[PDB]
Amino acid sequence: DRKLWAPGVVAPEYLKGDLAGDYGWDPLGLGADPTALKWYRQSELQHARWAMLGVAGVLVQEIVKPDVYFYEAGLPQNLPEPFTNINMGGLLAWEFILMHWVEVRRWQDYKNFGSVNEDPIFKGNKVPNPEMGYPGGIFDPFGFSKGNLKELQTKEIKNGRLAMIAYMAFILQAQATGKGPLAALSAHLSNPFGNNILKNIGTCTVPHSVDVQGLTIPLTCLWPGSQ
Amino acid sequence: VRPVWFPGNPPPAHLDGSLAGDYGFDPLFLGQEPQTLKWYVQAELVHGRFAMLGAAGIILTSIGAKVGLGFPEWYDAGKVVVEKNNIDFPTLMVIQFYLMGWAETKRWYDFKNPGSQADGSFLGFTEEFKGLENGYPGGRFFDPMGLSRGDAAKYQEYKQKEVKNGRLAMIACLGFAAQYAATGKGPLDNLADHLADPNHVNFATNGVSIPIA
Amino acid sequence: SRPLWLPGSTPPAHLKGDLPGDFGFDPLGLGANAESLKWFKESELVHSRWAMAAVAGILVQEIVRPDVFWYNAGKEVESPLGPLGLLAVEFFLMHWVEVRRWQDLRKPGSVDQDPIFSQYKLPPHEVGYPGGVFAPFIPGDLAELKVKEIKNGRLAMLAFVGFVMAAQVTGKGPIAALQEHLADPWGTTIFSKAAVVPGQAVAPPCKIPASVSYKGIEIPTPCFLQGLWP
Ligand code: CLA
Ligand code: CLA
Ligand code: CLA
Ligand SMILES: CC(/C=C/C=C(C)/C=C/[C@@]12O[C@]1(C)C[C@@H](O)CC2(C)C)=C\C=C\C=C(C)\C=C\C=C(C)\C=C\[C@@]12O[C@]1(C)C[C@@H](O)CC2(C)C
Ligand SMILES: CC(/C=C/C=C(C)/C=C/[C@@]12O[C@]1(C)C[C@@H](O)CC2(C)C)=C\C=C\C=C(C)\C=C\C=C(C)\C=C\[C@@]12O[C@]1(C)C[C@@H](O)CC2(C)C
Repeated sequence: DRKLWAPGVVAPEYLKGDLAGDYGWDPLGLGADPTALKWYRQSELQHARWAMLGVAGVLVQEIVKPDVYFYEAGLPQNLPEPFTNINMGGLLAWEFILMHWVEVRRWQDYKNFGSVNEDPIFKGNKVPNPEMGYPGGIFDPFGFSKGNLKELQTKEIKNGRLAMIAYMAFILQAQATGKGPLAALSAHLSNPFGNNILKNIGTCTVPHSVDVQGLTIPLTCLWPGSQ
Repeated sequence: VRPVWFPGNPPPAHLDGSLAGDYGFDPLFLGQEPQTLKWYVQAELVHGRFAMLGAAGIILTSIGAKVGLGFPEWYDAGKVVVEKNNIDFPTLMVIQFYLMGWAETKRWYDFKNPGSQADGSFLGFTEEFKGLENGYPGGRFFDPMGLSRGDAAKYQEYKQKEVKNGRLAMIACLGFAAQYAATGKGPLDNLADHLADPNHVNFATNGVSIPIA
Repeated sequence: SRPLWLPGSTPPAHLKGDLPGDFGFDPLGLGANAESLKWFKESELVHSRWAMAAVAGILVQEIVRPDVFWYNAGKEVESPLGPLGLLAVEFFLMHWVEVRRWQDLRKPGSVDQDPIFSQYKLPPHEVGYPGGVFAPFIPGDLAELKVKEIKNGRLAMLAFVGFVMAAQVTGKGPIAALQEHLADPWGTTIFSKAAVVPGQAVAPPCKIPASVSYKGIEIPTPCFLQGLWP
């Protein structure tokens, strides 16, 4: 909790550096009751890790194949060669089942910490739990744990906050300009005084809807302006 | 210390945290007297149960009329029912009045004298009509699964859920009426019109709801 | 302790694990009452056994007589014993046996005596598990067998519901729809037939007609809760 988010401020009573990356920010007072703090820390970790994966996927996909727009990459006509124009319903079903399982298991880890640590089919191998939100074991196979756990946790969560900001930046840059992240960087380095957030806010390249195999997904933007 | 409809404002003295759905909402002090408050408790519960049934029925028939099945809307279903089937509306209405009069007179004279209706007078049925609380009869007939029995905390939770979904359904039925009065089409017609263009298709863009413009 | 439906959950207080199949699933608290729990237990037992026999019958039917459709197998039998004599014999015999089971439910030790022949009677047993002439050749322990019975029965209940809804949305039998799923896994699931989005609802049509004739009348044969379908 040292070196807070601002010089002239004080840390809240419920943030004393007990958790990783605590600068004592909480201006909306949401982590006042500890159970809500547990839930919000778990959701932080989830948003953080999924956003790290998100920016990693966008950046890697943009470098290894720039001809695919990540904003439209979810469409089946833009899926890779074995999955092109696949039935999105069965794909959604695969995802739904396979993620309902693991996320209900994670939720039960939240509700009863140390109860779903065991493999429910092969009844010999468990995953330990230093804390909640950090299983380890098969999820930490390279063995980077049993070291500076709090330090790695701070690194994880800080890169994760940064990745959250950066992925929403990717989304907004894709909605405003219609290009990918590094595409946007190269376009800003092509014209750093006429091609920026100026004269791009107010334009949404996102259409009002799409047709993915018969449906009509509403396809909104994060702000109005130019459909 | 307890959730109140208008926070900061303390609840009135007659609205303690004993009744289901008690949020201190009595700005007119209508249920100040305990007997009147019991009458109004039973009134809220009957209204909310009838409105839950009504909202579910409207929602279901509108679902069936939206997907293209042969369903009339709630504002046309009575004519369709009495005309498709050869039903005499006065006959049906007085049949309903007879049956509901029996039921509601039983319920009435169990409000006025709670121990009654269980003397075996009706047909020998004693404990099916004894009545658990005011507005909560219970028994083998009105509670065949016995959910008021067994766990008490679950029963209080179900009371809260019942009265809350009942107030929500009452508001929903009032909304059905107002939306038929305004837009002239079915409830899920309005819902689909909203889901299509949430902006520009709402109560502000009727012409009747906001008469200024 | 005992295996629960949610491994980390604490079970409801009325569900202590004494019953065969008490995996701690009563989230609504329907078996909180001690008296109604017995009726619901017997109901689970008979629903289980009926659904098990029913699923076995539909499976065997689609194996050995695939030309007939089990949803349609009421109007495609044409027995010489009449459509009403069938209903009569089954109504009377089932009324008999079910009132006997109901009197076992009401008064537990009452109906064990064979009425016609006075020398046979069932032993004093539990409610729901008669035994005796019903149960020769028990292959093992009784509690484990009751657990197996109730588990296969719950699976068969879900299996008959799946049978009904897959006969409705596909018009094919269980094994036929399974062969359809194996012929195209990603394209024949309920996710691949239906989708509701805020602006569009795609409900699959049911291949069951609205009504079948069956000898001069119009039997109404509706799909279960179409409209509420996804
Ligand atoms: C949804 C993502 C998410 C969630 C759930 C949390 C949750 C938490 N954070 Mg983290 N944080 C995040 C993202 C997130 N954070 C990001 C992106 C940053 C970088 C700006 C930070 C920086 C940060 C610091 C520096 C600290 C925390 C702390 C905390 C904890 C206390 C604060 C609290 O109770 O708020 C709970 C939060 C929520 C319930 C989510 C509210 C979301 C609102 C509704 C919308 C967000 C506003 C707006 C849309 C954001 C703009 C996006 C931008 C990219 C354009 C809590 C566990 C403190 C801590 O460690 O204490 C343990 C602390 O010191 N956070
Ligand atoms: C159960 C709640 C509920 C829900 C989910 C909806 C949903 C909808 N309504 Mg309906 N409506 C409701 C209640 C509801 N309404 C009630 C109670 C009324 C009468 C006032 C109306 C009157 C109404 C009209 C006249 C129209 C809609 C329309 C719509 C659609 C667009 C929303 C809109 O225009 O804003 C309407 C939103 C509201 C009226 C507010 C919601 C209800 C509030 C929260 C209840 C307030 C009760 C309060 C707690 C107690 C009051 C006591 C106090 C005065 C002391 C949408 C499908 C429009 C439509 O058809 O779109 C095409 C339209 O033209 N509604
Ligand atoms: C839920 C139970 C159930 C029900 C309602 C049906 C209903 C039907 N079956 Mg299916 N079936 C079932 C179970 C069931 N079956 C099981 C468990 C099997 C595996 C043995 C089969 C195997 C089967 C085949 C192979 C065929 C049918 C056919 C039929 C149809 C005509 C039946 C007929 O002609 O019998 C006529 C009546 C008899 C043969 C007399 C019954 C036999 C004796 C008297 C035993 C009865 C008592 C016994 C102790 C069982 C009591 C326990 C009970 C709870 C299971 C009809 C739609 C036929 C069809 O599709 O129609 C063309 C067909 O070909 N069924
Ligand atoms: C999870 C996440 C993103 C995940 C992204 C993924 C999986 C991306 C996947 C894809 O892109 C690829 C890979 C390739 C594409 O082809 C396909 C898709 C699928 C599109 C973003 C979260 C993004 C989350 C964000 C931006 C959250 C920001 C939260 C903040 C700022 C919270 C602030 C506060 O709450 C506190 C902390 C304290 C309070 O007191 C005060 C306030 C201010 C309220
Ligand atoms: C809105 C409503 C009551 C609202 C009351 C309010 C706000 C009270 C507020 C206050 O008093 C308190 C609390 C405290 C006081 O100090 C202050 C005030 C402010 C005074 C009741 C609705 C009550 C609504 C009810 C009972 C609705 C029942 C609906 C049914 C039965 C519908 C049936 C059908 O629609 C179908 C199903 C199919 C069709 O085809 C046939 C028909 C018949 C049309």
